[PDB]
Amino acid sequence: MKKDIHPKYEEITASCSCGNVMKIRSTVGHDLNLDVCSKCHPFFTGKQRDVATGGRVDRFNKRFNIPGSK
Amino acid sequence: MKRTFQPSVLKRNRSHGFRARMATKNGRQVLARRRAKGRARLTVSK
Amino acid sequence: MKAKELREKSVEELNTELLNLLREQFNLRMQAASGQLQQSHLLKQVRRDVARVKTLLNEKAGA
Amino acid sequence: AAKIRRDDEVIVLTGKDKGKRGKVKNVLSSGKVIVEGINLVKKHQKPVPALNQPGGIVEKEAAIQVSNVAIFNAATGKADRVGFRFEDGKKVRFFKSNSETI
Amino acid sequence: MIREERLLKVLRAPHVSEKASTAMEKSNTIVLKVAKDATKAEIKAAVQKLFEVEVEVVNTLVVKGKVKRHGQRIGRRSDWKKAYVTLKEGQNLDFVGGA
RNA sequence: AAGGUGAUAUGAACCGUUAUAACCGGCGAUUUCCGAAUGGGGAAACCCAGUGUGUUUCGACACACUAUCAUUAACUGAAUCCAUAGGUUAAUGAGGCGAACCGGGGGAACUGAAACAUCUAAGUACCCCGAGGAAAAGAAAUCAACCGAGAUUCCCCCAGUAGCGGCGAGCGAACGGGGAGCAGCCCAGAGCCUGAAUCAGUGUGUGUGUUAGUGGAAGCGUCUGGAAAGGCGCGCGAUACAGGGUGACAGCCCCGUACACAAAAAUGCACAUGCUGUGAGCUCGAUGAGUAGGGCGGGACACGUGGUAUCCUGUCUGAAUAUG
RNA sequence: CGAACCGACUAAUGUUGAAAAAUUAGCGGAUGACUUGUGGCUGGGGGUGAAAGGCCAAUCAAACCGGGAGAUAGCUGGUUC
RNA sequence: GGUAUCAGAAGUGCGAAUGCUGACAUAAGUAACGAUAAAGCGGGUGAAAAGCCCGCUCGCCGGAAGACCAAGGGUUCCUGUCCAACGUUAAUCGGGGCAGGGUGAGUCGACCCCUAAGGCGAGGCCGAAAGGCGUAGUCGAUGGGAAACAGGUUAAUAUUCC
RNA sequence: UCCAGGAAAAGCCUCUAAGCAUCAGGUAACAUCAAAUCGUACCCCAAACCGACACAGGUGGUCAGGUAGAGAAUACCAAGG
Repeated sequence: MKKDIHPKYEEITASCSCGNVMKIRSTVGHDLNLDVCSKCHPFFTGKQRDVATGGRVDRFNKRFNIPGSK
Repeated sequence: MKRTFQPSVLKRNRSHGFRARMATKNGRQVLARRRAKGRARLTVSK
Repeated sequence: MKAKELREKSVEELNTELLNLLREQFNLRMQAASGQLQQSHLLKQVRRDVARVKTLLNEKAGA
Repeated sequence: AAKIRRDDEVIVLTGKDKGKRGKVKNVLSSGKVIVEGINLVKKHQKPVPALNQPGGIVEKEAAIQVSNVAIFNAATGKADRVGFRFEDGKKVRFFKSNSETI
Repeated sequence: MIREERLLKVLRAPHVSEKASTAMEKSNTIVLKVAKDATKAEIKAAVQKLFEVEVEVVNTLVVKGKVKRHGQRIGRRSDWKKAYVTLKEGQNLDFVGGA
């Protein structure tokens, strides 16, 4: 639902089988929290994968300079 | 014998009709489709 | 007399212009005698100017 | 629209009486032209249930369209479809196409 | 006074009903077609400045119209507000115009 | 502008004829209670309070403010020095309605396949969110084929072709051509110069529309009939014989009619302007990494994984960086 | 045991009824898993059910209302001088 | 008001679809007039009285077929009037029509304090959107909180008026 | 007396906190002012409500006379209808 840093997902899709299922699929990603900011100290964001790995090449700061600004 | 009715104003609001309509997406929707669509003098509450 | 007259009377005195003239509605209008023949209905025929006055007072607000 | 005011002495046109005198009238803006030369002897009941149960079988009006002999000065009709000028401030009625304002 | 309110027109119109003249013992009272919302106190005072009579107490109530009348079949109520209000004894109608 | 007090019914009592009586149009004043309803509550149009006010015969009446969120401002401020969390106040702003078109999130089944699972119906119905006057898209990591075209959009062709498809039913392009329309620009940054074009909100003006309006032509006679606009005789207007109405069908009786004028004010769009913000222009630079690819699962491309390019991706990995 | 109250075993009548389930005479329970007023809570493939597919507003092997909708109907009917 | 003609375009022609709407038949002046607690008479009024008003009898109910209130109804209350329609008949009569009049509170009730079931719910926790849950808190009686009686009176009000 | 072990909150009484600190408040007596606003008519086991009807059905609570009787059964009666 979140993965805040990055968008998210929760888009639907149909999970076909052998030929076809007109069913539906959805909810993905995950969560976690408690991220230590070099500054004061951690607010627990509920990012997920692709969100967690993002806080790496990036920052922790710029990775937050948005969930604030905008 | 007991013919399925039995009136009781108080029991005509949140339980049914009246102004409670203003508490739900559909509830409030009813008013629009009702009044607007085909102007109803309406009366609901008495 | 009445009607659009002293429209600048900043030294206004619109008060009790109603009640004092209530003679009709108040008294007269009871039964019979609110002017039955010589001069009957006045209110909407002239004393309805109560707006003009209170309107003016309402206008002379930016004083 | 009609302009024909009171005391306006017109003449009967269109039909029925016709060629009759009649003046004043009681026409009104979107109202009715009594004139004088339009009225057949009619009747009234005793509407007022009271001592004075009257009647009124004499006199009355005969509406008829404003389309009557225009005012007329010399002969008859003489449309007043013209407009005077620089007279009055409200109006400026003119008159028949014969002369000028009258 | 604390005329600040609506003492202007809290009262109006008599009633000349059957109750009229029949309702006069130790103290003539009244009726007045009092406004739908004039309360009792305001009424008590209304007759104070005007009518120049001494009111003992007020009562009042409501009475509702009701009737069908229409281009076809509708018609409705009307609504009012009666008000007896008592006065005294030592003071009659005096110089006034009954009706 | 001579009338006039809306309608079913007059009538009563009246207002008007010159120029503030009507009536029409513009800007205002007022505008109870409920209703986003917003001071709290509430079976809608009712109930109850706090804090300020004026007149006060100075208890009161009513009035006025007080919902919740968001941005900023200042002041206060925990566990913990700090600092935050939280709190108060204040100014802005939102909130609800809304017919359709439009973008987007979610998304059937009957039906068809002469059964039915792939497939169809159809991304339709519907439900949810959002915004405009249109929205959306849009200045090539486009296409072409060794010639070249040159952003998006909409129209006719290409074609029911190519192709997709229990190769069933059915789905169904594009290159390319003829047109409507037609413009491209910013940040990724410093210096010089330096308030310069370009937009946006606003006060103003002019054009030209919207909201009342003004002038607007020319017919008599006799016949029949209750009634003449009709018959018959003659006569006139026509940049007007659209039409309506009038006691039977009227150019010339009335409203209009072609045409020709018209706006205190209020606004639509245009141009022009001032104000505020924006920032032109030259030089020399910089050139969009969890990204492109890719493994798994899906969805979208006319294309049902097919040998299936390309687009978006849930999930896991992950590069070169313009002799790229 | 038996009134109120609650329920419905039997027969007659009614069956275009007085009544879309009742009337008449009998009948079972009647301090209890009792009976009843008021208000509240469970919603449709869902509820509730001392269980009969019973009940969910005279509707129930899937309520009512509006929509997809002119569903589909190799069937029946009808088809005008 | 209509329209030869030749031409043009059709919501173009009904007897049926247990067709749709409306009108009128038929049965038939037949069944029925709603509890088997039956009514008789004398006056009055009136166009007319089995049914209405007055009177005397008679019969029926009386843990009620009486009286009061809640729920619900929303002028049906009282007076005067009128009898078309409505009353399963007549109707001078009515809960019918048209008028008027008629419900008076410091002590009864609702508001209002209080909370039940349950509802709503700042912030908050969740959830594609809609929205679900719920802390403070706020609503919600069917329950707890304060105080009046007896006579009298109206055509109709009444622990309200005296 | 028994087992199935039988709402809540406010008013009310009382105890103190912060605060007050010759004050305000508290208790009692009496004097006086205030007690607003809505409802109130009538039907109510029925011809005014739920049953299309002036429908032999349905509808919660209260009151409870005489003789006889165990009696709110039942029969005949009061008031009354």
